[PDB]
Amino acid sequence: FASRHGQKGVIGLIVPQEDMPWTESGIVPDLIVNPHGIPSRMTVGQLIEAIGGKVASLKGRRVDGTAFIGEPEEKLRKELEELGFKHTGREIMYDGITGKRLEADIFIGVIYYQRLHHMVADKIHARSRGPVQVLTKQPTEGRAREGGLRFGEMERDVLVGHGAAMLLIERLLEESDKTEVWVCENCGHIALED
Amino acid sequence: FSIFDHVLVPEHRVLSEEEKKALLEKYKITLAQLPQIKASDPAVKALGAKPGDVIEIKRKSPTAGVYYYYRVVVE
Amino acid sequence: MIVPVRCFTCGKVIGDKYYEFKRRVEAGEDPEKVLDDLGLERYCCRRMLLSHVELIDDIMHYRVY
Amino acid sequence: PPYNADFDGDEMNLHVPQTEEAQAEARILMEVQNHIISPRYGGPIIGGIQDHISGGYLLTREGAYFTRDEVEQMLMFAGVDITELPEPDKYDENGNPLWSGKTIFSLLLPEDLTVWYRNKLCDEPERCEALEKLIEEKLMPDPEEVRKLAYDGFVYIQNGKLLSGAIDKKAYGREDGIILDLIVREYGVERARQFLDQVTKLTIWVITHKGFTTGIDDEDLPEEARDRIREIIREAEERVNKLIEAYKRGELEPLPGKSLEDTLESLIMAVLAEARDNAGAVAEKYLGMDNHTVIMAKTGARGKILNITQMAALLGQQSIRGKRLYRGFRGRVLSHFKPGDLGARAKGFVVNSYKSGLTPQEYFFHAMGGREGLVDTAVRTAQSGYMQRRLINALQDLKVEYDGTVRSPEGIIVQFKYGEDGVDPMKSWRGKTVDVDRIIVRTLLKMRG
Amino acid sequence: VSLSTIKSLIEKKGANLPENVKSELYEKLKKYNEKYKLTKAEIEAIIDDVVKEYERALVEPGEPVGTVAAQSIGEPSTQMTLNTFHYAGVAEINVTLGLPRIIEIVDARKNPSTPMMTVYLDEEHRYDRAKAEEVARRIEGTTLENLARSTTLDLINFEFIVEIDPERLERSGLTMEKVVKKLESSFKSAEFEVDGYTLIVRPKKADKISDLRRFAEKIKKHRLKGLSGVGKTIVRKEGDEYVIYTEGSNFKQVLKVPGVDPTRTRTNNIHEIAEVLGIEAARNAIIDEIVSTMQEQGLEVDIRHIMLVADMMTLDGIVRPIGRHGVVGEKSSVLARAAFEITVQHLFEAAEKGEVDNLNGVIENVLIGQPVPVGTGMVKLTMKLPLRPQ
Amino acid sequence: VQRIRQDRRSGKISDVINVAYYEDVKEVYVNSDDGRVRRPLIIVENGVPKLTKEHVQAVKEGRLKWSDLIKMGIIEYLDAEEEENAYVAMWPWEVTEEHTHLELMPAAILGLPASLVPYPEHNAAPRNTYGAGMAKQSLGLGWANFRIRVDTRGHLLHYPQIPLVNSRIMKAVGYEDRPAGQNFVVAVLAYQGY
Amino acid sequence: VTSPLDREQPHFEARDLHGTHWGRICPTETPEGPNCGLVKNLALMAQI
Amino acid sequence: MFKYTRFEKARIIGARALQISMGAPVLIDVPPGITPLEAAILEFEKGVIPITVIRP
Amino acid sequence: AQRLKGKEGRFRGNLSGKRVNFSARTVISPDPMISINEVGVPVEVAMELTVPEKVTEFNIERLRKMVLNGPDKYPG
Amino acid sequence: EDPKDPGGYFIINGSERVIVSIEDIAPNRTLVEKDERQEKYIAKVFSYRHGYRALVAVERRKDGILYVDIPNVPKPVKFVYVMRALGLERDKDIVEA
Ligand SMILES: [Mg+2]
Ligand SMILES: [Zn+2]
Repeated sequence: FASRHGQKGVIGLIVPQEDMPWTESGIVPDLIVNPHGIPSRMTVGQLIEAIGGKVASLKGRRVDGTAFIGEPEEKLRKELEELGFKHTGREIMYDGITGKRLEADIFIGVIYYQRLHHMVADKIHARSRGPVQVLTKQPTEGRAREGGLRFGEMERDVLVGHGAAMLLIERLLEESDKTEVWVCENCGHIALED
Repeated sequence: FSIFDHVLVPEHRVLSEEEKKALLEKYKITLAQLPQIKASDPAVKALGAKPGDVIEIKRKSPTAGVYYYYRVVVE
Repeated sequence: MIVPVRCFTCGKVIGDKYYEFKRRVEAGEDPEKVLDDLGLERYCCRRMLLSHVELIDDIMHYRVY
Repeated sequence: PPYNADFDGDEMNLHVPQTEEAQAEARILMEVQNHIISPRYGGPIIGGIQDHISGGYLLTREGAYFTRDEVEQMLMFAGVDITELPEPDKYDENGNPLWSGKTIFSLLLPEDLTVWYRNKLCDEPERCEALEKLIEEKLMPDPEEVRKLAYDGFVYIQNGKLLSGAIDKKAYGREDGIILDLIVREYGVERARQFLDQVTKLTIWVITHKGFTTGIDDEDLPEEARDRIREIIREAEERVNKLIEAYKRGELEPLPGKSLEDTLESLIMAVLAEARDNAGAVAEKYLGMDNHTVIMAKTGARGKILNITQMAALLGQQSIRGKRLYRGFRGRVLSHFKPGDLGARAKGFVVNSYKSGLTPQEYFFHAMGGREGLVDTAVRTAQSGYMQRRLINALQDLKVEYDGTVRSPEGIIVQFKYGEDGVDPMKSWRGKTVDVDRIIVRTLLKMRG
Repeated sequence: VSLSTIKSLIEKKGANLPENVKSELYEKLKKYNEKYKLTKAEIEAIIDDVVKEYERALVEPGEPVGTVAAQSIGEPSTQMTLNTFHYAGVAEINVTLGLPRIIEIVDARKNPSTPMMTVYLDEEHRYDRAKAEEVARRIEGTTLENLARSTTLDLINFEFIVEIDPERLERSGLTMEKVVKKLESSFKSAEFEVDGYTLIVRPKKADKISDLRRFAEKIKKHRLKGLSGVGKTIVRKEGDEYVIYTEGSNFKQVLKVPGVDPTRTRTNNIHEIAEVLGIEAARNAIIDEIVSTMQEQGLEVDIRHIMLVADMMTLDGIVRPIGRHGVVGEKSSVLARAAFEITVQHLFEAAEKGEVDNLNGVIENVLIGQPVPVGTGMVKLTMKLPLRPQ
Repeated sequence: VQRIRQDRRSGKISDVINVAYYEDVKEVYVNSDDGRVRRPLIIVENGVPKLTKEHVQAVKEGRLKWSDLIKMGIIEYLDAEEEENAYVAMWPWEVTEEHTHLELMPAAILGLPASLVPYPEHNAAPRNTYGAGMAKQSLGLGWANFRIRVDTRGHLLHYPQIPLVNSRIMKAVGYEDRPAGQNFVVAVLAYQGY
Repeated sequence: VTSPLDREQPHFEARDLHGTHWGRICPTETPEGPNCGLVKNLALMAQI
Repeated sequence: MFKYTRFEKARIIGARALQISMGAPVLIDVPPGITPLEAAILEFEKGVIPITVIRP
Repeated sequence: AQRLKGKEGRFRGNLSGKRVNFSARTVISPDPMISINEVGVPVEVAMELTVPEKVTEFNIERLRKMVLNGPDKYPG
Repeated sequence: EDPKDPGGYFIINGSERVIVSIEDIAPNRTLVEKDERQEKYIAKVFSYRHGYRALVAVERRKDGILYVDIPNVPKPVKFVYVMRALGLERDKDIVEA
């Protein structure tokens, strides 16, 4: 999921309704975001939109948010104050499990979120044996044709750095392109079996 | 002025034959396995060295106070 | 496509109130008073009626049998 | 932190070894708990991040107290196998027991642990000096005196009891987790794993059930701060204009910088940077530690003071490649300014903040600023990759032999003793061969106790 | 106990400890013994614990230190800013920083992008600012056109018209007749008409139309009073000692300039240090330069990896690059070199020379699918057959 | 150049001709070729914008069109060459004597997807770039022909919603008839560390 | 709008935001990877 | 023994696990349902090891 | 000549690295309730990826039961 | 068809192909650039006629002599040489031009 202000993320956990907190005015959040994502991302526009969404929903009219001529923030805060809510946009909620109110009042509003098309049902991929190519006889490439994942050179250097020689052999040679060849002991040319 | 007084230049010393054999036997090496130092190197010229000898270098490492490094002289 | 049956957050049935709200607000009534009259009080419900767009009418033309 | 991964759409690969030798190598060499200490600098890498540090601060801050039910619930949630609660610390009204956060945290520590240091939250050096004098006088001062002279800013642990301090990034953080490093060096990887698995859950419970949020009013400065910031900006602009006029009259003194214009630009940039720093100083001064964003920034959980001063006071000066914005029309970046203008605003200085909104010209200047960072990362990745490939191919197959020497494949002796010392950097004490002071203090406290 | 007893106990038990460990242990033991009373048993236990820790901290045989060092140098490389400040500011000279500086150091370019030297002053002229600019002027290099405030290559009369400012002579301590005699000594058959703030040059070949501007510019280009290849000279006091910094670099010649302290004089040109001081000094120069860059950018990298890199780079008495023309080019294995770069040419060259690959590296064993000779690949095991289940 | 400007504004010649002069080198440039990128601007004469209130009223009533304003000498297109001689005033109240043009709408300097972000001047530039790029990946009723179209891949969002806080541009460009997201009730707090 | 230059090279000067783009090229909409600064979109008030 | 490096311990455990899988008897009683590898780790931890390591 | 050389050539990208069997890839989601040395694996991946186990005396019962479970129940 | 569909794209073999606009240098215009490696001051023009492009450059080297680069000409020719080759042989004519 992603918002219009650049905040992106994946669903981390799905929570039953009775375990969700609820504000003192009877609102149960649809979605919870982490407070650590706001600073170092510096997207005050998201907070302004959060205030504006609840102001618009309470007032029954949509809110202009044009680039430079939109409704100023102070007007939105004053209007929110006039409707019976705190100007800061914060509210008092009670914890879902314990059932007693949290020590701090919490920020809550309405924000526009979009579902992206990078969905896990189209990204999961597994390969146990599968088919192989022709020239190299290595596993194919691509999810559609039951391909295998790529174990590049960097992974080889990582495995060397750990010092796991037999693990390197197992990941590289044992499970792909095993071969047996006869060779004469004076030329070294590949001996031709009959 | 000599280059041995610079802070970046560690001490150098020409090893004699007995400790040459002792060092060559300690690490199970021959003369070809040691690091090489050119004949025209200013340190070699200052020491008056000769290709064939090995120079003992006393390093000043931050991790260890004294560390000995050996180099063989080539042209 | 069409108006949802229940509010996504709390679950109050608001499916039948969209057309009345649209007609009343189009007539000239203040939308806030109309929403208050319909019974919707928490803003989670009001959002669903306010931000809804009717798209079933302009996709009904293309039929597939 | 090891994988450098974030849960914003990242994907990871999983490999299943098939042979018994491969399984044994994976189990013995590459277990996660074996790589807590980084081999790059000899410090911890697998440590707490974000909510762990913030919840630690919330739990062990001064004035934090917890009831019976909260204590039992959080102890069970963490997984600690306690059986009887300790004696209550303070009795509140209505005769209900209360436990300080320090006791709950100390329940998670080993029995024999003693360490003291200064964390990032220190702001009054006098208190730390007094505490250090008390500790240094005799190495085991009476606990009651230390509780009397407690101060968030001097973490002090005595035989597993947290006597004074607040959990910070220096406790079990990603970079300088002193407590985690000490545990993993003195007890073992299993003990460090258990300690981490307990503290993470406990801090998560604290931050979840105490409440932690940030909002639009986290940057609401009072009127006095805004007036001061406006005064600073106006003074800086006046100084820049005076410098420009002096340059125009030709009275400007050429700096050791070769070109007079370059001297002018350097002076202007120095003035603007100082102005932004002063504005940041006053903005930080007027925001206390009750603000959640300030808590997150100070403890090192997330962000830094620059983000606060840019969201609260002003963005500052935008530049590309270390120079003010100059590309555009002849003698002007945008057509909305007169040609030949060198003023602060006309070349990129943004006097607004993210909270107060940016005028369109400031918006364009900021976009021009950010494009440079984007392309910088895009090119830096490839350059670093090529360099790493060359280095890896150069130094791939050097190894430590059984006699301590490092030898090339043909047999040349690269080093007669690895690292000049023979000590693995991973096992070193933050780059030191051995921490003598810590060993002396530990032994002295152990036997004399 | 007595300090001599402490020394005897340190020497008797800590036999295998490094020198720095012994010295630091002695100092800390003295301090903690004077601060707090210590018994003999306590000191013995402390030394035993130190010995145990040192033994436990030793490297494990078979560790692949080279790959670890390469990754430790390369992983932070994705973090420094390829675009540095590019602004010297005041009392500084701009120098390439971040990734480009590290790349230049590693590739061992014959000449760096911003050659900057460091000239520590001798006992005299160090505490005296005036003597500091005396030394600077002894090494500061300025050209004829640098002195002048304005210059007009007059083609109407086919002579030189130049307006010299007093500022350059004020800073450099020079005089008009000094420049005059320098021009007389440097060039002949030129007028060199001496004036207050003007010089007129009108050689015979400049009388015609086709041979004036080039010769006039060439004469105007000449540098005087300066050591070759040295630009501006910033002087700043660090601690209680003034130091000099120069644009450009000539390390061979500066060391003979009076007033310079040759002991602490350093430069950022590693090849220059190698030619003047030797390969062993170039090793320390490389280590110090990389450490300075890493510390400046705020990334912490252990010294041992840089030690390994520097030791490998100076294995043959020459500071070779790590690229295809350097350390990699010296690998005996043909397949290892072929895998890196320029495969076909290396293969054909090996075929011509009839070289032999002994397969003693990681890459070849990986290609053939045999155990690599690092880590678990070097362990050899035996066992007694008549196993008793018990 | 004054003569050519007067002829262009009167309507004697086409509006694709652009003239710019360079005083330093004494050169006059006339451009009538293909592929120049231009923007419209309101012509300011003697410190008075040529677009008056009754013109706006006529445009609103439908009696007047954009092409009529172009042909009336009220609005002229400027390319990168002619803009070298201009001194544009950003806002209507900032028009002074030396100004020669007035900006029409500063919020239109942004591209089509970048206009989706409400209050875009309150965000850091990289976050705005990420949001603009991600606005092209969200699901929604993109086109009404999805039932009978034949594309390799396609997504449909069951209950799209108009954003509560929206810029006035996307109502004009038609985005609000094909929305691509929903309005969530968002709370900002840490929950179980998930 | 796309540029014909090769993406592999840095092209530090080409990828930057010129001052003449005001009103002709969107300052924000641009790809993330190697195409950053070489692929651009017309502003709303543009007229070829 | 004197001291077992990480690589030597890994090698010994791998060899013992392979031998146990191929049919060698286990010299220590083990819980039911354990994999051969974890049986090897239990055997090593008990201290009964039949494989010695050769040093240069 | 071009077959051997290059990133996609024979020498590098074909022997140095290659596609591998017994591997999977999917997105990552946080979970603080497991130990730091554990990974949550989808049940679907477990049914596909396999580990060959030799039947010995101490694991005959478990392996027999899991064979009885077949390839459609999880512990199979 | 969707009435909101804007058009402006082609259909080729049942797939919708769109032509992205290329950003090229302005044709038949002189642009002067700096070449400090060879200390040559170069002006370039991309002349267009019937789809054919012609990179014609006149440059001044350190010697102060003007040379002209022409397509299919292996090496630069002296400026007044090619100027004479276009008629206009009298030196006063070049001086005036
Ligand atoms: Mg990510
Ligand atoms: Zn509701």
